[PDB]
Amino acid sequence: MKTGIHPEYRPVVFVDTSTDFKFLSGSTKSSSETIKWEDGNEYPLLRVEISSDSHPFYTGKQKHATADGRVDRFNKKYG
Amino acid sequence: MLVPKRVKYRREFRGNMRGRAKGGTEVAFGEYGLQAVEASWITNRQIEAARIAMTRYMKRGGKVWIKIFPHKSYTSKPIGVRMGKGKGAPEGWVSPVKRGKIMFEIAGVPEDVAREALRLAAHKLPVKTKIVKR
Amino acid sequence: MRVNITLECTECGDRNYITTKNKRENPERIELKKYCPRLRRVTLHRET
Amino acid sequence: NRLKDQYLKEIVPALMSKFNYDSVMEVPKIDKIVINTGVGDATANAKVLDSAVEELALITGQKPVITKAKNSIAGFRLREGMPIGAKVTLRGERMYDFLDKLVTVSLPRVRDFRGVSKKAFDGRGNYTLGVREQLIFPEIDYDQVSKVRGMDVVIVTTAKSDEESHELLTQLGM
Amino acid sequence: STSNGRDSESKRLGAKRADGQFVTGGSILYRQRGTKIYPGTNVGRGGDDTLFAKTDGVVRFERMGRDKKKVSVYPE
Amino acid sequence: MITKIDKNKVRKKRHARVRSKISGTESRPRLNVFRSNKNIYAQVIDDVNGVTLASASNLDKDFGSAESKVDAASKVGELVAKRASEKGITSVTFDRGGYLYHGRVKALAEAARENGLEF
RNA sequence: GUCAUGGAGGUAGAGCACUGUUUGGACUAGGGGCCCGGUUACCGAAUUCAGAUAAACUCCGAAUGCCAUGUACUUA
RNA sequence: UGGGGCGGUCGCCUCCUAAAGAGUAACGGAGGCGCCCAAAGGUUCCCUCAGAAUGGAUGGAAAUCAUUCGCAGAGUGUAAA
RNA sequence: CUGGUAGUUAUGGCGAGAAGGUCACACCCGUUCCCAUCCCGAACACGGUAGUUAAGCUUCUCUGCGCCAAUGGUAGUUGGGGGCUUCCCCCUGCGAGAGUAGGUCGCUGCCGGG
Ligand SMILES: [Mg+2]
Ligand SMILES: [Mg+2]
Ligand SMILES: [Mg+2]
Ligand SMILES: [Mg+2]
Ligand SMILES: [Mg+2]
Ligand SMILES: [Mg+2]
Ligand SMILES: [Mg+2]
Ligand SMILES: [Mg+2]
Ligand SMILES: [Mg+2]
Ligand SMILES: [Zn+2]
Repeated sequence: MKTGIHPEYRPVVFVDTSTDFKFLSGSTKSSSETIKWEDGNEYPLLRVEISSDSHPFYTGKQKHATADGRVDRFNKKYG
Repeated sequence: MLVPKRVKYRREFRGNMRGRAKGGTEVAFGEYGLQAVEASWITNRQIEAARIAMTRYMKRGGKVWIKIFPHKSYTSKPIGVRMGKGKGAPEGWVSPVKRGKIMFEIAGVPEDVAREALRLAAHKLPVKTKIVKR
Repeated sequence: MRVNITLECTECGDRNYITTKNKRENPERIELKKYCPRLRRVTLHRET
Repeated sequence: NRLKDQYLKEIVPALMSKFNYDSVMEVPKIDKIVINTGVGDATANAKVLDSAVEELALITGQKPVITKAKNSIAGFRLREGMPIGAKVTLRGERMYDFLDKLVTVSLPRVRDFRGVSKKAFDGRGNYTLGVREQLIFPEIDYDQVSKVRGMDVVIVTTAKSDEESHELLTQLGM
Repeated sequence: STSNGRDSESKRLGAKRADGQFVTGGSILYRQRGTKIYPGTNVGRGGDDTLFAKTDGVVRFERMGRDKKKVSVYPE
Repeated sequence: MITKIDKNKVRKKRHARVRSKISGTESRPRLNVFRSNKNIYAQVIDDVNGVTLASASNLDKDFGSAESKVDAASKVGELVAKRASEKGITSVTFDRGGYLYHGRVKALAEAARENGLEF
């Protein structure tokens, strides 16, 4: 580990604002925050968008949409 | 006419034709052969003429194998030119054939037509030959 | 381009060695520590 | 850090009584992660290369080493020794933490998130992923982005064939 | 006419001492480009790849493994 | 799937690179060193006859040294120095063995030099 | 001069293991057509089976000639 | 100088001729030189090439990475050995 | 029995299959320290023994690739003598290349432990 030629890599605690999903994995970005978790992990409380707990392929997303029947729609629309 | 597509060197020594054929003494592909009895240079023009005569007689049935190729090239000088001042310019291609070499093979035809086609071809070559079987 | 050069002792002023260099990549005077016969020790020789 | 713990505490018994391995060290693991970028367009302008270099250094934690061309292909207006590309090699704690971040928060950012390819195996147990958008990784920001450009994260595993690598990756969470 | 016509002069390469001959130190034993014969015991390789005797003795052209040769000098 | 190379084979290659210049004789035998994870070994060899004049290791009769496995190297060096001096050996060449002259090998070499062995 | 012993050196011959030249067969990754990507033979690069060729090719390799040693036998 | 002239050549290096030591001619068959490098020299330490196959790309047959095969099919400032 | 270190043209290599062990050797665990990566404790170096023979290693079987290699015959050829001289024949001595019978999964020396 050569010194003086690497960017800082202080630990950080992740938090998912979508569903309050705590996560711990150190990251390079400081993000200017402070929060301690899991018996002491004082580090930035890095906010983030949806994590793997809500994504379609990374989670159990059910529909988020609907389907079509066309001939069913033709029968429903026409009557 | 068979001519190599590329040559490393344009001019070549003439060589010699001592001894028996190094390889090709035995017929392998067809079942009738035309074997050289003495040694001579065979040019590509003679090979083409012999092949044409051989094929035309068979009515383009059967198969023909040519077991020689004109690798070597020979040069020549014009008339009125003295000796000296370099080597001549290449003119043709030859295949030095040693005695015992088989240079034509025929398959797929009976005795009569094969023998007659080989006899017809042998009259276009400057070398005494004989007909052999497998 | 490539020229002949002479190296003289700084202490003595005796041209002790000759060599070659490229005027383009080495436009400066060449410094080399060679052995001076007169003083019988290594001195610093500079190109004239 | 934790992902290694769950790997060696739960995934290891699963591979044990799923593949019937003879001894312990026959179970496959992840050896190294190597990330590559290409700056072949930086033949004239040598500064976009540098920008990508600090991008990689920021995104991983270790400065990349600039790679030099091994040939002088005239079709790509190239000469030997021209600096093309960069690479960061992760081995140990950094590897596990980076893979955890990639799988839990980086992948759920692609514009069309339908699932990673199931046929991206070299045939001998190594997986190559091909993300091609800059801030798929949450760390870098949109304002700092100067040129959208892709990346090549490569995962090298000790498994001897494709399928057991597939189950190892699924166990990890790919 | 005749764009050719140039050749160098021959360099008299080869072997200068025979096997089993008594040889004085410092005398050439084989002139050659590259390394056709490697230096064995008590012989040395020169600047232009010649081999010379480093002591008085008897020349012996010996053989290394499958496809190499070496020459050595043994004091009597 | 990664080929984890055997370090001992490349060590053999480096040792062969070293040995192209070092070859102990009757007058000036060769001091050879082999290093394992546990411990260290040393031997004195002449290559004209291919016999070991003297030897030492970490598994000797007393072999009393345990602090950081480098004082063990110093003890081995001094012990082999004494044994070789008893047989009448005083001038040797130190065969590196393919390692680097940095750690345990360096300590053993200095310990050997501290006694009546001339390198 | 001959005999015994030891060497260096790639010619004749042969061979295809490298480099060029080259024939037939199977597959040819393809190109162009007759086409609805197939049909491909009109050419098909690499691979392979078999068969050839070389002053400036060599995995091999003589007979002689050459350099030495001898205390061998003759001879100037 | 296969008469002289016209044309070409004149010094040095490498290969074939050259007949398995050295040497060996022709207006015989092929090529190079009249430099370059302040590191492209010295020493110590370390390691290994061309090409192909598969995996993903901005980027394609060919740019940069990953695994495998790989006795030299590379390289060795420059002509050949 | 094993570890280390040499000699010998692969009959010693390559490949396939099986077994064994922390006594040795290994893989292995860690980076505070000496030391190190054009980045990476991967390697080099240092510090230890939790686990395992999966790999190296070690032993055992083979002819699959490779390597070695006869006898006989043939090509060629020093010396002598002839033809119908692009070349050919006879006598004496020497004598290959390819192919094959067959062999090969090594053989010896020293040091320390068991
Ligand atoms: Mg010459
Ligand atoms: Mg020199
Ligand atoms: Mg010189
Ligand atoms: Mg011949
Ligand atoms: Mg000669
Ligand atoms: Mg001769
Ligand atoms: Mg000229
Ligand atoms: Mg150089
Ligand atoms: Mg034989
Ligand atoms: Zn002076």
